[PDB]
Amino acid sequence: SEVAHRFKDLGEENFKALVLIAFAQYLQQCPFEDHVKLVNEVTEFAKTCVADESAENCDKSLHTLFGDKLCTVATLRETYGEMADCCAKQEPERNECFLQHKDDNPNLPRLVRPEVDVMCTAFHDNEETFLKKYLYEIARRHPYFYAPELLFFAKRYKAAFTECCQAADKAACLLPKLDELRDEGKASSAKQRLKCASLQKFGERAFKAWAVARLSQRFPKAEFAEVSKLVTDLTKVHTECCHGDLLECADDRADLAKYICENQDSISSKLKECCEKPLLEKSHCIAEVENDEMPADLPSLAADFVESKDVCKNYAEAKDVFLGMFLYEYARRHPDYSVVLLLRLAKTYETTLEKCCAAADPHECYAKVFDEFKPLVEEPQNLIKQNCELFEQLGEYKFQNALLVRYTKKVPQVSTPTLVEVSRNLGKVGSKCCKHPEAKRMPCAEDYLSVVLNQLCVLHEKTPVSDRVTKCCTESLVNRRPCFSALEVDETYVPKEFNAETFTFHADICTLSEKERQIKKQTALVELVKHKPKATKEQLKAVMDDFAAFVEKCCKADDKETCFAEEGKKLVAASQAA
Ligand SMILES: OC[C@H]1O[C@H](O)[C@H](O)[C@@H](O)[C@@H]1O
Repeated sequence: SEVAHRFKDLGEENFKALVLIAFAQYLQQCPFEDHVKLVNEVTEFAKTCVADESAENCDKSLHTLFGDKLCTVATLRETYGEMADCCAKQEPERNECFLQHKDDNPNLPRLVRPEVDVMCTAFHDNEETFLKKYLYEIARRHPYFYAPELLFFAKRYKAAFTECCQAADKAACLLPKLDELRDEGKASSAKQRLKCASLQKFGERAFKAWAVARLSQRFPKAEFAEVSKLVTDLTKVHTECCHGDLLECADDRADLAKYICENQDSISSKLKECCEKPLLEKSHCIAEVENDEMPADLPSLAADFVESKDVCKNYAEAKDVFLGMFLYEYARRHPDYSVVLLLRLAKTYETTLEKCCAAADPHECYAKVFDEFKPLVEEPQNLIKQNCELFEQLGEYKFQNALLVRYTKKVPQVSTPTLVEVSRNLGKVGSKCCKHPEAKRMPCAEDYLSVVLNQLCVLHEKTPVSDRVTKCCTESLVNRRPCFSALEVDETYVPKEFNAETFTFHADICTLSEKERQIKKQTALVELVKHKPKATKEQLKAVMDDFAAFVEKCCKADDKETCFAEEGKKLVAASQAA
């Protein structure tokens, strides 16, 4: 009995939370009460199966159990609809139908959070319900969230409410903490979102390589066989999580932590404190842990990978292990290299041996492989230093606007809200990365940009509009950033006529958070660039300043939104001209 097994290992509290997540990610439109009903029914059934593994139905697949349980609700169509596709299917075509229907941008209310007293009132009232509702809302808005890590979020959320609904000042306590969690939430969601796209669109060989690269950077004293074994396990975990199998994913993640913590000596000397932690922190910790120190004596690659004969024989005899090995060996030596870079290098090596070992003088044409690495290392470095340079003059917000123009120019067809979200997360690289010394700049930055471009890739995927986005997103995961880089303003694109709509604002702008005000400015800038990509000196900065000044005047005009509408016909015309 699999469900009974997943009960025992996980315990009831984590069991229930995981189950709930699974339902809200499968059916994001569904109200809270229905999923709760479904969870308790599943827990109730699972308990009997721990009571007797021969009890009727306990032998069935988690998929069948969850699917059946789901279909008692999904079939109601003019309310749901296309999940009544899936309900008329049988396993395993149904599970895939559920997965294939995940929505990275579902038309759901953005959650405004109410005032603190009320929130604290809700927590003390029934704190189990409050937590469940927290999971419910995040999971359905992020159907690919690293489900085990979402438990950890819930844990810290609960700790914020337990502490903060006790002090002198509720809001001063809690609101900062909820913000730090909303910040990490977004990043964590996007991090996992890329892992699932590696697996789903490029297959496990691609993921495995990514893994070897990254774990070798992290665990460089560890031998290749130890790395391979962690890599097999890490992949099994993510493969399960990206596929909706949350239960096994949590269970296999705990096991992976047990394993790692018992073998610290073969692995890294930084695990000390992660391994002292409780179950959830423990995994979270490991995943976040800084690189171990490099083995001080390390021999040059050349001996076994260029100078040697048997290069071609090893290549052919065992290509996957030989290539893993190159990548491990080169990875452990360059924690100052982004993972996308190192996989780029390793693809370059392969292709070279490919063509070279097609024997005329193999030992010759592949003698200068490392020669091809030169340009590949330099392209990122220059862009990183340069964009960090541009950021220092500008700061985060002004750095965001520059990107906004850059990428809207690049791919003008992409929805406005998408551009704004993407460019702002793109600008957030400067804050996270340029702070660092060059030792840490490139991984930080180019790896971060993978995450953010992958966001643009999936958001755009839902309703495709620009052939250059689709092309860069399909082409090759490893190449995505360069692909977007090499792109320049679009000639094909027929500039947008013009809207009075899109440049008249309303008096609600005078009371918005600095955050929301930025987003509104940016939204208008995109729309601007969309109207005039070809032409765009400083003439954009003139227009944006003409907007900001009408906004200064109109927010101090104190009337009933009148100059927003009066000066709102005035200036719409004026900006097409200037
Ligand atoms: O991909 C994230 C993972 O990284 C770590 O190496 C551990 O494998 C795991 O517990 C964590 O989830």
